[PDB]
Amino acid sequence: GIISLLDEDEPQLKEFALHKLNAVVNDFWAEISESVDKIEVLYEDEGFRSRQFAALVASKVFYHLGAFEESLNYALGAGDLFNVNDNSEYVETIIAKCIDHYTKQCVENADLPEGEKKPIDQRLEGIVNKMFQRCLDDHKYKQAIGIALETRR
Amino acid sequence: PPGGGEQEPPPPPAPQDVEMKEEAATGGGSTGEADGKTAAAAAEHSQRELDTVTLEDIKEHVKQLEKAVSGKEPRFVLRALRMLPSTSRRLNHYVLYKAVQGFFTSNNATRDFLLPFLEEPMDTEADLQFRPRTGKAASTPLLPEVEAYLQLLVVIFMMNSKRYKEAQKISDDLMQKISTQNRRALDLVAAKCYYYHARVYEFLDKLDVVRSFLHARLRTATLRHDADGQATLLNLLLRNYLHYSLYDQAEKLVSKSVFPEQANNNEWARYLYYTGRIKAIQLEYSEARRTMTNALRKAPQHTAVGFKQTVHKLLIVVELLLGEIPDRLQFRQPSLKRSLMPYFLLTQAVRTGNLAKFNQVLDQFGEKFQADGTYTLIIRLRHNVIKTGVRMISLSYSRISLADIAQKLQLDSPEDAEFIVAKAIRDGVIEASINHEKGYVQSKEMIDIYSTREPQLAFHQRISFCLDIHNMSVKAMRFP
Amino acid sequence: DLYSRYKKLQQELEFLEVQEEYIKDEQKNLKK
Amino acid sequence: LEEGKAGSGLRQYYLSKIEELQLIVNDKSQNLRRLQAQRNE
Amino acid sequence: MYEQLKGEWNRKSPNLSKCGEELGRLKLVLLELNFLPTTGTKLTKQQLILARDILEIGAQWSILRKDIPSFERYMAQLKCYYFDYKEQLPESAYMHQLLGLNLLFLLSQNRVAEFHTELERLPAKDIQTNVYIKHPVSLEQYLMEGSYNKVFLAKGNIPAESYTFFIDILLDTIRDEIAGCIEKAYEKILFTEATRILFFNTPKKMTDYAKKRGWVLGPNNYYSFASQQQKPEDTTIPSTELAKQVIEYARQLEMIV
Amino acid sequence: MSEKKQPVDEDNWDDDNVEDDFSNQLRAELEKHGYKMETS
Repeated sequence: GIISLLDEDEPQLKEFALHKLNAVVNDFWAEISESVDKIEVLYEDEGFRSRQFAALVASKVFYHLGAFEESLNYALGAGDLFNVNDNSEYVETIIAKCIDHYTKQCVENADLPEGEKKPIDQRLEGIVNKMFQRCLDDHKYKQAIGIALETRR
Repeated sequence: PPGGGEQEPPPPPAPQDVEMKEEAATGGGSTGEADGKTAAAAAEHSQRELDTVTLEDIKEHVKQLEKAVSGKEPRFVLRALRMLPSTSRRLNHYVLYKAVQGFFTSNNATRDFLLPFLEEPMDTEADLQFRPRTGKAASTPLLPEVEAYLQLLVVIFMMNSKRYKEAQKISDDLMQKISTQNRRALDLVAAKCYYYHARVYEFLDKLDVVRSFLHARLRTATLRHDADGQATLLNLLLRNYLHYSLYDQAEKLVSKSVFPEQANNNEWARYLYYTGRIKAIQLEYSEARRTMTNALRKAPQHTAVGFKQTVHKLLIVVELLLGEIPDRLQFRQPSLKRSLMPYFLLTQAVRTGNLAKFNQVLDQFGEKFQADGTYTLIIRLRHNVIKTGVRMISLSYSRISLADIAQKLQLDSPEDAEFIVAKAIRDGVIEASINHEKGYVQSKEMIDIYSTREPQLAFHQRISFCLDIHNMSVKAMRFP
Repeated sequence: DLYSRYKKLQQELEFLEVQEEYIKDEQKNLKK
Repeated sequence: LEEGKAGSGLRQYYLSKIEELQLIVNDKSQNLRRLQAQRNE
Repeated sequence: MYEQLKGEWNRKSPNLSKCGEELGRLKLVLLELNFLPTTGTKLTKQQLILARDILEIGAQWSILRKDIPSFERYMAQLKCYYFDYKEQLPESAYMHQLLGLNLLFLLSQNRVAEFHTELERLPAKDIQTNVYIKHPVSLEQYLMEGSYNKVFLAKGNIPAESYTFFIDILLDTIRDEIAGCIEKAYEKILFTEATRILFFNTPKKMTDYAKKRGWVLGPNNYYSFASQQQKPEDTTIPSTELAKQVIEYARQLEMIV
Repeated sequence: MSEKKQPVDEDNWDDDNVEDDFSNQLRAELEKHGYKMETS
């Protein structure tokens, strides 16, 4: 019944709330399904300092529900706190999906060929070359050329 | 002493024959099956592995004790060793111990001796290819070992066996991942082992954190690699979640998926049993009656033993709440009859229109319902008993007096005589028109619409089912 | 190496994809 | 590598999932090619 | 340490100002221990027991103020306290009826699936004891009757407590059901006979029903005309869907083929 | 099978439904059928 605690006006309880979510989210992934509609309030509020992290728990609960593109949507406006974590499983899934989206968008962009271009968010394209620097740092040479084949750019 | 002394030698070599060549031909066959084909899976020795686990689980398990073949626990867990060309000499060492046990007495080392034994696959360094063969060679003594139920100091060795299995599980997640095929043979084992997790945890403490681990595994199967595993993980979830309040009801709707394909055969139908009780808590019978009936018709051939009978115990519950119930002694089993005697008297008094007859059964036989936790129906079934009585009296009498009907059904007062009928009309129970002056109740018989609507609705199920039989016959016919 | 095979394994996907149209059309004309 | 050695696990998973899906579609093509062999007979 | 907390519980509050100050006082505890998951050292849940008492009276003040979202919030908190993963806690004297407040409100919302799954925690204990829970389950028994009158005899005597605010809602939600469930279908009902169920003496509720129903108002009697009602035949209306069902049925024959 | 869940825990039947109806109702009955004659 921790969902009803989101009715409190002070955001200082909201930071503690998300701190409970991400810890018990493995078993309580289903417990956030009906609260999604209350998460919309925290994400859509600009005066809410934790919206950046609100999109993380939203993207996780959509990972449980089997939502892919819908988790990408919060992935974008989730801020720096989202792409700062390279640990464990959730980081590779989202960049595989985001680069799939990105590379089909880029095969489309090269077919314009120029003019009336689609808007390309700086976050979705910045994690591309940003995480490509991992292939330059680890010196792994087979993946380094693969990404450049994917974006077609 | 001479008689028993000469009857001790014969038994031990019987397993030392079969059990020696059993997982050597099955495990050693699946060793070459795991290198290639590997289609699907199949790995038909995985099905043979179900048969072998169930083979020892009747006779002879592992041990005991018995002071004879208890040395097989360290034997098969030793000597990988190490690479395949080096394993020939070790396969011969397994046979050298047969002459050691034939010449001198056999050595027994178990309990505290199992701690270095279970760590000897990690000491050999290493198998090194097959994690499922090491998981099977380590589990095969451990799985029937739970049958000891000594509960003292060897259950923490079962916890150490879950820890060693978790080491093999880190090796299961990190290694392969591209055409794994070890996971698909290991998902049967992750299934059985996780069920043994809950088995051991039932004798000590329910697992709150192991469900965090289980759900990590659960959600992490999708989408990367799930074959047959997650269908079992969802049933692990549902099994103790049905016994432990709450919310787990609507938890299934967000999990599905379905999850297809249904596996393994009957293993999916039992899932329909668990969710059948669940969906019964929402009082919807039409969805509950089909999921209950499918469970029984989808499960062959038994034995064993009593759980196939219990699923039928709860099968007819939803049909009893429906108001239309077949007589249940057609499914009567000599082992089942003795168990549902009180229950059978329950349904016996339920189909009757006497309300006092029904209230007596709860008083005398409620003590058995406490153990089944079946009181959830006993509050809501009364509605169905009164509806049954009024249905009978409706069709069986043209015109009935509301004051005189209360004495037969022990309705006790004139006022509720109007209430039962009011909701009867509201739910479409009876088409009769009632006049309140005295008052009286008259009823009329209307028909001829009848076979217009009802048979075509059935035909929609009949024909669709017949063409489905045609499709399922064509599917298995085109394989040659 | 990795991306090479990554682009090597949709070929037979599309080849058998047009094979479905192949078999399906041919049996229909073969019935006539 | 994290890009990478484990991100190519999903990447090459597309190879194994396409080959599994295609093994179902190829079983559906094999059992259907028996039709054409038979109808040509 | 900390406090003063329960000092305002015995005296309760004259208005909602002290109640809002009690929530502002509990906000500090919610900043320190939060709500969970502190196992301890279970002595750290002692002040959580002292918080359970003021949350119980926080739902008594949430129904006292009539606010619906506050009531369900505080009830989620209490229910989670008896649902805490540590079942060893000092027995609460309100543990009994605090489930019946949300149960009777839930029944005012007409929730069938949540009712039965509410009692799933202790099925054998709710029958043997806890009269406070035995009144809603007898109310359900009487709701399959239905009642109407039996409930009107049980609505005079309730311990209760705090069920006054809920049994008024139960009142209205029953009274409109008199009007809905009387017809269809009854031929006629005499005047004073319906006046026996509406109670009062000559209420304006039956005049408002003469509007809402409509339906008929007759002299010293009443009528379901006309007729019983709307007279469905349905003649050629079902022949459209009778042809339509056969359309897709023949389609299933062609899918074989 | 015995795998998984189960190790954890004309004919005369159609008329035997009616016989169950006779078991809990009006006995068989001879004696009462013969006792109702002299009552009135």
